[PDB]
Amino acid sequence: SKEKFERTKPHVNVGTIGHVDHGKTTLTAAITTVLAKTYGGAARAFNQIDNAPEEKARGITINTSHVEYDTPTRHYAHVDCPGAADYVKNMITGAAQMDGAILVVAATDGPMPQTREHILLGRQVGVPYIIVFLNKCDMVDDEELLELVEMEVRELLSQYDFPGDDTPIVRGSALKALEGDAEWEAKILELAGFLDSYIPEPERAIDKPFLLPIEDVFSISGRGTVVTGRVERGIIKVGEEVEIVGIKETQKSTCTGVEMFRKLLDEGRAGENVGVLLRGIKREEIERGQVLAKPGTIKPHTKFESEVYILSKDEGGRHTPFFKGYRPQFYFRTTDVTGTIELPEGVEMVMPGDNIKMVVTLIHPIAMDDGLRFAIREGGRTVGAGVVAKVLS
Amino acid sequence: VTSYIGGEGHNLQEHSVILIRGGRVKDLPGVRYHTVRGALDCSGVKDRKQARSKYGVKRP
Amino acid sequence: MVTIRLARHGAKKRPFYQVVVADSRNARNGRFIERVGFFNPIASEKEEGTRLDLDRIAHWVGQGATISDRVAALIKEVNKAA
Amino acid sequence: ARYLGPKLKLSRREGTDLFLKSGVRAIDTKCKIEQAPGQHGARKPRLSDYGVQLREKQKVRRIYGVLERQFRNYYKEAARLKGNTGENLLALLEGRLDNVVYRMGFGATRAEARQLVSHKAIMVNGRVVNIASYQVSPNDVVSIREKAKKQSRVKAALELAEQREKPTWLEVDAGKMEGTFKRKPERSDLSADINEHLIVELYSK
Amino acid sequence: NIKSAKKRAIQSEKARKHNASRRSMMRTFIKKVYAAIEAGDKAAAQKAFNEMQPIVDRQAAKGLIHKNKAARHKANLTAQINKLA
RNA sequence: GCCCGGAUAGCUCAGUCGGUAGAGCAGGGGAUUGAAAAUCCCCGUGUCCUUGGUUCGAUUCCGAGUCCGGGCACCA
RNA sequence: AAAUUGAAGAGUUUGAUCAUGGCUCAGAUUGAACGCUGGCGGCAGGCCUAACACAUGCAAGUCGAACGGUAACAGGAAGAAGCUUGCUUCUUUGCUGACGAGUGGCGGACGGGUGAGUAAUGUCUGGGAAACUGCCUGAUGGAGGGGGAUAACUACUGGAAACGGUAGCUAAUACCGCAUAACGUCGCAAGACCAAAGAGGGGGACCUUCGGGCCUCUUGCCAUCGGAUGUGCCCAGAUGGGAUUAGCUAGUAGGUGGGGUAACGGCUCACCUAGGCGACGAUCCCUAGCUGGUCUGAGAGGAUGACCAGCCACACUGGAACUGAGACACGGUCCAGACUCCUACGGGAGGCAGCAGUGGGGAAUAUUGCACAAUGGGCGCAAGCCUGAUGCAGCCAUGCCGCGUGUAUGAAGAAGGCCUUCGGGUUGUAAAGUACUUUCAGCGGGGAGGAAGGGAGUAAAGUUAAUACCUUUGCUCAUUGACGUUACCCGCAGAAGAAGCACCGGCUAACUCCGUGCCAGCAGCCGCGGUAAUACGGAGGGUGCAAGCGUUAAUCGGAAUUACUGGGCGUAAAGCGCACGCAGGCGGUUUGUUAAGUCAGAUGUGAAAUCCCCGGGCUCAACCUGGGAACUGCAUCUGAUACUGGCAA
Ligand SMILES: Nc1nc2c(ncn2[C@@H]2O[C@H](COP(=O)(O)OP(=O)(O)OP(=O)(O)O)[C@@H](O)[C@H]2O)c(=O)[nH]1
Ligand SMILES: [Mg+2]
Ligand SMILES: [Mg+2]
Ligand SMILES: [Mg+2]
Ligand SMILES: [Mg+2]
Ligand SMILES: [Mg+2]
Ligand SMILES: [Mg+2]
Ligand SMILES: [Mg+2]
Ligand SMILES: [Mg+2]
Ligand SMILES: [Mg+2]
Ligand SMILES: [Mg+2]
Ligand SMILES: [Mg+2]
Ligand SMILES: [Mg+2]
Ligand SMILES: [Mg+2]
Ligand SMILES: [Mg+2]
Ligand SMILES: [Mg+2]
Ligand SMILES: [Mg+2]
Ligand SMILES: [Mg+2]
Ligand SMILES: [Mg+2]
Ligand SMILES: [Mg+2]
Ligand SMILES: [Mg+2]
Ligand SMILES: [Mg+2]
Ligand SMILES: [Mg+2]
Ligand SMILES: [Mg+2]
Ligand SMILES: [Mg+2]
Ligand SMILES: [Mg+2]
Ligand SMILES: [Mg+2]
Ligand SMILES: [Mg+2]
Ligand SMILES: [Mg+2]
Ligand SMILES: [Mg+2]
Ligand SMILES: [Mg+2]
Ligand SMILES: [Mg+2]
Ligand SMILES: [Mg+2]
Ligand SMILES: [Mg+2]
Ligand SMILES: [Mg+2]
Ligand SMILES: [Mg+2]
Ligand SMILES: [Mg+2]
Ligand SMILES: [Mg+2]
Ligand SMILES: [Mg+2]
Ligand SMILES: [Mg+2]
Ligand SMILES: [Mg+2]
Ligand SMILES: [Mg+2]
Ligand SMILES: [Mg+2]
Ligand SMILES: [Mg+2]
Ligand SMILES: [Mg+2]
Ligand SMILES: [Mg+2]
Ligand SMILES: [Mg+2]
Ligand SMILES: [Mg+2]
Ligand SMILES: [Mg+2]
Ligand SMILES: [Mg+2]
Ligand SMILES: [Mg+2]
Ligand SMILES: [Mg+2]
Ligand SMILES: [Mg+2]
Ligand SMILES: [Mg+2]
Ligand SMILES: [Mg+2]
Ligand SMILES: [Mg+2]
Ligand SMILES: [Mg+2]
Ligand SMILES: [Mg+2]
Ligand SMILES: [Mg+2]
Ligand SMILES: [Mg+2]
Ligand SMILES: [Mg+2]
Ligand SMILES: [Mg+2]
Ligand SMILES: [Mg+2]
Ligand SMILES: [Mg+2]
Ligand SMILES: [Mg+2]
Ligand SMILES: [Mg+2]
Ligand SMILES: [Mg+2]
Ligand SMILES: [Mg+2]
Ligand SMILES: [Mg+2]
Ligand SMILES: [Mg+2]
Ligand SMILES: [Mg+2]
Ligand SMILES: [Mg+2]
Ligand SMILES: [Mg+2]
Ligand SMILES: [Mg+2]
Ligand SMILES: [Mg+2]
Ligand SMILES: [Mg+2]
Ligand SMILES: [Mg+2]
Ligand SMILES: [Mg+2]
Ligand SMILES: [Mg+2]
Ligand SMILES: [Mg+2]
Ligand SMILES: [Mg+2]
Ligand SMILES: [Mg+2]
Ligand SMILES: [Mg+2]
Ligand SMILES: [Mg+2]
Ligand SMILES: [Mg+2]
Ligand SMILES: [Mg+2]
Ligand SMILES: [Mg+2]
Ligand SMILES: [Mg+2]
Ligand SMILES: [Mg+2]
Ligand SMILES: [Mg+2]
Ligand SMILES: [Mg+2]
Ligand SMILES: [Mg+2]
Ligand SMILES: [Mg+2]
Ligand SMILES: [Mg+2]
Ligand SMILES: [Mg+2]
Ligand SMILES: [Mg+2]
Ligand SMILES: [Mg+2]
Ligand SMILES: [Mg+2]
Ligand SMILES: [Mg+2]
Ligand SMILES: [Mg+2]
Ligand SMILES: [Mg+2]
Ligand SMILES: [Mg+2]
Ligand SMILES: [Mg+2]
Ligand SMILES: [Mg+2]
Ligand SMILES: [Mg+2]
Ligand SMILES: [Mg+2]
Ligand SMILES: [Mg+2]
Ligand SMILES: [Mg+2]
Ligand SMILES: [Mg+2]
Ligand SMILES: [Mg+2]
Ligand SMILES: [Mg+2]
Ligand SMILES: [Mg+2]
Ligand SMILES: [Mg+2]
Ligand SMILES: [Mg+2]
Ligand SMILES: [Mg+2]
Ligand SMILES: [Mg+2]
Ligand SMILES: [Mg+2]
Ligand SMILES: [Mg+2]
Ligand SMILES: [Mg+2]
Ligand SMILES: [Mg+2]
Ligand SMILES: [Mg+2]
Ligand SMILES: [Mg+2]
Ligand SMILES: [Mg+2]
Ligand SMILES: [Mg+2]
Ligand SMILES: [Mg+2]
Ligand SMILES: [Mg+2]
Ligand SMILES: [Mg+2]
Ligand SMILES: [Mg+2]
Ligand SMILES: [Mg+2]
Ligand SMILES: [Mg+2]
Ligand SMILES: [Mg+2]
Ligand SMILES: [Mg+2]
Ligand SMILES: [Mg+2]
Ligand SMILES: [Mg+2]
Ligand SMILES: [Mg+2]
Ligand SMILES: [Mg+2]
Ligand SMILES: [Mg+2]
Ligand SMILES: [Mg+2]
Ligand SMILES: [Mg+2]
Ligand SMILES: [Mg+2]
Ligand SMILES: [Mg+2]
Ligand SMILES: [Mg+2]
Ligand SMILES: [Mg+2]
Ligand SMILES: [Mg+2]
Repeated sequence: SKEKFERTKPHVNVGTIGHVDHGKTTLTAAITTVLAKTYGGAARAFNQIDNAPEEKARGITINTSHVEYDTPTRHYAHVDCPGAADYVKNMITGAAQMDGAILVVAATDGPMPQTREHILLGRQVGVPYIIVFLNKCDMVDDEELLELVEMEVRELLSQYDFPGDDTPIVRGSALKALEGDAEWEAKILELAGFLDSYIPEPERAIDKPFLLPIEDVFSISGRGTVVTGRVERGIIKVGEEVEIVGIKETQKSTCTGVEMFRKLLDEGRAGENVGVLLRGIKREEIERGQVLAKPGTIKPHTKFESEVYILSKDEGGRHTPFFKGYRPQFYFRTTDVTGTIELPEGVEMVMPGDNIKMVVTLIHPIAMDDGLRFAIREGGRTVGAGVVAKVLS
Repeated sequence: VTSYIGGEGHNLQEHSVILIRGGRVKDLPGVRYHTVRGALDCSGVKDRKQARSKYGVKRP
Repeated sequence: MVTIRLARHGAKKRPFYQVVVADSRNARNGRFIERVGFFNPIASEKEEGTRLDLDRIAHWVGQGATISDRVAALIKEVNKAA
Repeated sequence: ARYLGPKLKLSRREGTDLFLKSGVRAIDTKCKIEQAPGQHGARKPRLSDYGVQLREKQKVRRIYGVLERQFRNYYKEAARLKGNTGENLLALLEGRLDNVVYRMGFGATRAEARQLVSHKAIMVNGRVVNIASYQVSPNDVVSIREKAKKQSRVKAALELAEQREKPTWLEVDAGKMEGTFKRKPERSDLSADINEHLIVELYSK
Repeated sequence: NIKSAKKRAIQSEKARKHNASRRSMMRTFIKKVYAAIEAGDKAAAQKAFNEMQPIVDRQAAKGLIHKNKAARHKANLTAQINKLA
């Protein structure tokens, strides 16, 4: 919090997706040291991407860490996802703000169950674009074996409804690029080119009023409570009235500084991850799931009608009927919440793979409007996508 | 101390943090405080209309 | 060093200055020996505007007390023969 | 700040005519006056000593359009002033601008006189005044400004003031809407019905 | 410290280096008189008294010693010379 | 942000390794009184914390949650 | 001509009674909190708790008119070199202004903050002698001549930095002898003594050796004695609770010899005497800043010490001293500590109870805001710096006060609710309406008042050798506003954007219907519910306040329920079981004298503020303010001598 962030080069939210222990987090560490050395940005290291006791004694990542690497054309902002089966909830917050992912499948193991589960969550939430990266390569010195894995990833993406064959598959070791190998340094410089070429300039909404979902709350020693997250729409000026709506109730507030990776800002525009500092709020009372809206724009609701599209076995979901009293998890912008289902009259049962409308009473109120997209999940897997129809409360 | 839970029904159980005001009940010997309905985990009484600052309920 | 200076009393946007003989080190509003008239900048043309007891000024200025920028001009405003 | 409810309800509870719903017509005969305070109007009240004091206080309040907090302040002023505490209570109430504007005849009711004071219409000693509580000093000249002079609400309301008793302490021109407040009002001049003694009892305990 | 007027720290330290040397000089000349007093007649003591008198007066006038300190060191010390010898 | 424990009829507790849960104590509900206590005759009065799955069948086996308990971290 | 004009009760023990006596209630107030609900302005105020720990930033510097600096900056002048000969390159010049790095004379000790400590080293009231004083200002007298350094700045090393070195060069209002100076120190005296500094704006005349010698004018420096402001010291009384703390004390108590202090003194020694304190409560223990005041009270009192003002104390904890006129120093030095920091691991830091802010504590108290424009203060010849002291505004129904949310007409006395003596009443002039106004925010044009000045070049009148510079009064100028899209004055539209929430058995202003049935719940006190509840939940109906209302906690009141004014003790609580008796309290009667008490006048003084009357400015109030009394005080000389005491017989 000292240097002013100059608004030059378009902002893009990138992040690594893939299987457990697959060079997902190590790729992010390779991207920093490669781009910092040649172009001449800020250095950083692989340690700062994941410290704590939880990501050292174990080794695995839980928290969605963030990184800022700059290139001549654009200014990227990384989101390193966790990857494991237990950490799907805090991943979806990292994956929702991500515009164009970098998928991570490896040349020794290949596509494994989580890779299918990750890309499934990317479609229903919001992941337009995706780039493959083979994160081992050197361990198996062979031309025939390494290229057989490329075929199966093209099959996976195309089977699940992505381009597949059009996606630029890249090969390169992360640990070799970390030290200083001229061939492998240049091969991950090539990935920075593939991010620039394939992913276009993202479409933001800097017109309709301010909204910002809170991904992770902080308490800065000196300033007060800081909320992070991508600004979904509108803008944020310093010393402007902001209403925090969602779980519990609703509180008034005012912004006292917006920032971009420990650098000051005047206007926090849409489509970019920013840390908003709120005035006169405690760490405990403000929680994860609430949204920073402009006063009057949005209202918290505990009941709503919604056109729910339930999935079948082929698309990946439930395979049995259910009656009123069923309680699955509804993932709106960031957080999840449980809610009882009340079906319409003249509908005895809800079969899998069917379009119907239904009233859903949530246990916690969340800020919502008509035409909001969500993805229902239960039992460590997906259930059904849909849209909000009418407000009731 | 012991505090009286004024109103029909309550959300208090085992733990749950509540606010306390002064006032004897004059019936239960020992009890000499009142829970503030509305504040913190102690919710309002369900479906009250008359006298709602007492018993912590909003407008209908 | 003793000094004749204003005290600044009255409400917000509606000041009223108690010209007063006080020590240099002591505060504006605080300690003094004796007050000597007053001044009102929001009086306008009416019955009363400014009053300043010139007999007590001879006791202090004659001995060895400075007059501040504002109080020196009120001695010119009240005049000797005007 | 104001009552702004059913105004003729206040006259039935109190019994006597309060000049709230006076207006264009002289006598109402349009409420079942006296014998219908509310649903239970036929119920004969037992009426204690604290009752009759508070009924007397609220009557003098609802006639002049003042609230307890401001009304108590008049009593505190009245006690400190010279003479009799009872006579000063009502002498201070009669010196209000919205009451003097009503007594001049520039307003069919006192709420109309209060609004006419508030609406930049009333002007006294060449100075516009908005405050209904403005204490009108002896030897003054209240009047209506030239923009709002001879508007449709005032001319009809001035013709009502001919049927009224008309105070001796103040004088009205009537042609150019110009008033002249002369002396302080005396007890014997006005009312001869609302008791002051009982309102001094309510506040002294 | 967080001020540019720490010159007074180094200026006061520079002062007491000087201030102690002139002070220590004075009290040794006074000790020279007390040394002469005890076993001695009115001769050796008064010679030392004539030497210390200009030094105590001078130091008094600079603002090291006060004028009464000097006055006592003449008064009480002359009373030692006069009474004993 | 993640690890762990806790929840069984109105209250205090038994019972489970798929065989479909019980005990006291409250309360019932006619007798009786103005209405109880007592005496008399008959009653479990249940979303096994919620919800789904493996199955013929789940309190009981395996997920996901609820609010609460205690534990370890992150500083735009 | 005005300053106190001053005092309410009620419920509740019983079958009923009178008494006793607790309990509770109505009233004020508050640094307030919560709950429902909320619209605006005036002035106020806004960490009471963890004197808990604190990132971040900004809160004290300032003079070139003290000197070194002819320079780290930026720019004129004598002269230079390129070439578009005035466009460019560029050495000298206190020389252009200044002011970065410096050494001095002053400031930092004031301004602010916070009550940890302190039950008397404090405060308050009234007195005193042994003091000192920067700045300012009264009056006198100087203002003789020399020297030695030293920083910066090269240089050279140490070191990561923080900081010091090692060889120098070099001013001065820095520094130090010297000669002198009594009305200034020393004893009685002849004697002995001690002080200093030059700057800056001008000059005719004559020295020019040009550094200008020399005249002026200001500021500044001299010992003295002053005034003012203080600041230390002392005494007397007053200034909480506990005797289930009764004995405490050896520099303790005096005296002198010595010693120190601005100065009195066990302040400190050496001796000498062996006391001093304590029932008029020592000592010890717990609690506590103190006062002006605030609050309540008819007053006596009781409570209290937020906010403004005085005094004290403290500055991360515990010491210590230095520098000065002033400190044992809030952003000084120094140790030691604990707890954060930066380290190249040798050694370095650091101190919000200054302003915002964070965590944490909590029932709970505010923005990392805005400006020096004013008003002080710091600096300075002033041109201006710095001033989170003042000024403002963010936030906050947290207060005291103002205006809002409409205003006339309105019968079918609509409907719907609501009770029904199913006839009807009631909510109800309420609504709908039918006329008119538009306060207030919300748009927009005008636009006071906080502002005195400061500055330039000027006239005169002072100043003087002088029509120069300087100063003063007339005197011409241009301007300075953070608040600020001010306060306020006119135009836009159309009731338009703007009402709750307590209560309703008695106390205590105000009724019914259902639902429930000693269950569910209310409860400030009595007490409400067992199938016809006025007390419970709902509804209507009312009543009371309303931008607030209730609840809560807290103080006084009522409580004559600690009674001095102003209570009691046969049986209600309460006469020791009964004597003797020291200290203590009280004391018959008559003259004389003192005056302690008492009384009367006297002068001092009770800081200013509030509190109280006669006024005045906020459009009105609230607020603000001018004067008056008040400040029931406490001391001091003079008398009165009845009464009380002292002393007489
Ligand atoms: N040979 C090789 N090993 C790698 C590479 N990247 C990572 N690894 C290994 O895997 C670990 C890196 O973590 P990854 O699993 O890649 O990334 P991650 O985000 O920690 O994975 P998740 O647990 O899914 O979050 C390291 O301990 C390496 O030993 C690579 O490029 N090559
Ligand atoms: Mg592993
Ligand atoms: Mg990962
Ligand atoms: Mg707060
Ligand atoms: Mg009720
Ligand atoms: Mg003026
Ligand atoms: Mg003027
Ligand atoms: Mg000054
Ligand atoms: Mg009001
Ligand atoms: Mg009654
Ligand atoms: Mg008037
Ligand atoms: Mg009274
Ligand atoms: Mg230091
Ligand atoms: Mg020596
Ligand atoms: Mg001196
Ligand atoms: Mg000196
Ligand atoms: Mg029966
Ligand atoms: Mg029966
Ligand atoms: Mg008089
Ligand atoms: Mg009875
Ligand atoms: Mg009785
Ligand atoms: Mg108050
Ligand atoms: Mg509130
Ligand atoms: Mg509002
Ligand atoms: Mg406002
Ligand atoms: Mg207000
Ligand atoms: Mg504070
Ligand atoms: Mg207090
Ligand atoms: Mg101070
Ligand atoms: Mg102050
Ligand atoms: Mg303060
Ligand atoms: Mg204080
Ligand atoms: Mg003292
Ligand atoms: Mg004193
Ligand atoms: Mg002296
Ligand atoms: Mg000075
Ligand atoms: Mg000479
Ligand atoms: Mg020499
Ligand atoms: Mg020489
Ligand atoms: Mg040298
Ligand atoms: Mg040297
Ligand atoms: Mg020189
Ligand atoms: Mg020179
Ligand atoms: Mg000198
Ligand atoms: Mg000599
Ligand atoms: Mg001589
Ligand atoms: Mg002499
Ligand atoms: Mg002498
Ligand atoms: Mg000689
Ligand atoms: Mg000299
Ligand atoms: Mg004197
Ligand atoms: Mg006290
Ligand atoms: Mg002896
Ligand atoms: Mg009173
Ligand atoms: Mg009393
Ligand atoms: Mg009083
Ligand atoms: Mg304070
Ligand atoms: Mg004082
Ligand atoms: Mg401090
Ligand atoms: Mg300190
Ligand atoms: Mg200290
Ligand atoms: Mg001190
Ligand atoms: Mg200091
Ligand atoms: Mg200190
Ligand atoms: Mg150190
Ligand atoms: Mg230290
Ligand atoms: Mg500090
Ligand atoms: Mg602070
Ligand atoms: Mg501190
Ligand atoms: Mg905080
Ligand atoms: Mg703010
Ligand atoms: Mg500023
Ligand atoms: Mg500015
Ligand atoms: Mg600024
Ligand atoms: Mg400033
Ligand atoms: Mg300015
Ligand atoms: Mg100033
Ligand atoms: Mg000044
Ligand atoms: Mg001067
Ligand atoms: Mg000048
Ligand atoms: Mg300035
Ligand atoms: Mg500064
Ligand atoms: Mg500032
Ligand atoms: Mg404003
Ligand atoms: Mg107030
Ligand atoms: Mg208050
Ligand atoms: Mg009306
Ligand atoms: Mg009604
Ligand atoms: Mg009406
Ligand atoms: Mg209408
Ligand atoms: Mg109408
Ligand atoms: Mg019109
Ligand atoms: Mg206005
Ligand atoms: Mg004009
Ligand atoms: Mg002006
Ligand atoms: Mg000025
Ligand atoms: Mg001038
Ligand atoms: Mg301006
Ligand atoms: Mg300006
Ligand atoms: Mg404003
Ligand atoms: Mg305007
Ligand atoms: Mg405005
Ligand atoms: Mg017009
Ligand atoms: Mg118009
Ligand atoms: Mg009642
Ligand atoms: Mg009765
Ligand atoms: Mg009643
Ligand atoms: Mg009936
Ligand atoms: Mg009740
Ligand atoms: Mg009936
Ligand atoms: Mg009933
Ligand atoms: Mg009502
Ligand atoms: Mg109230
Ligand atoms: Mg109370
Ligand atoms: Mg009492
Ligand atoms: Mg009493
Ligand atoms: Mg008595
Ligand atoms: Mg008694
Ligand atoms: Mg008895
Ligand atoms: Mg007895
Ligand atoms: Mg006896
Ligand atoms: Mg006996
Ligand atoms: Mg005796
Ligand atoms: Mg006698
Ligand atoms: Mg006699
Ligand atoms: Mg005689
Ligand atoms: Mg006599
Ligand atoms: Mg007198
Ligand atoms: Mg006098
Ligand atoms: Mg006096
Ligand atoms: Mg007051
Ligand atoms: Mg005041
Ligand atoms: Mg007045
Ligand atoms: Mg106005
Ligand atoms: Mg006065
Ligand atoms: Mg006054
Ligand atoms: Mg006076
Ligand atoms: Mg007088
Ligand atoms: Mg007078
Ligand atoms: Mg006074
Ligand atoms: Mg005599
Ligand atoms: Mg006689
Ligand atoms: Mg006696
Ligand atoms: Mg005797």
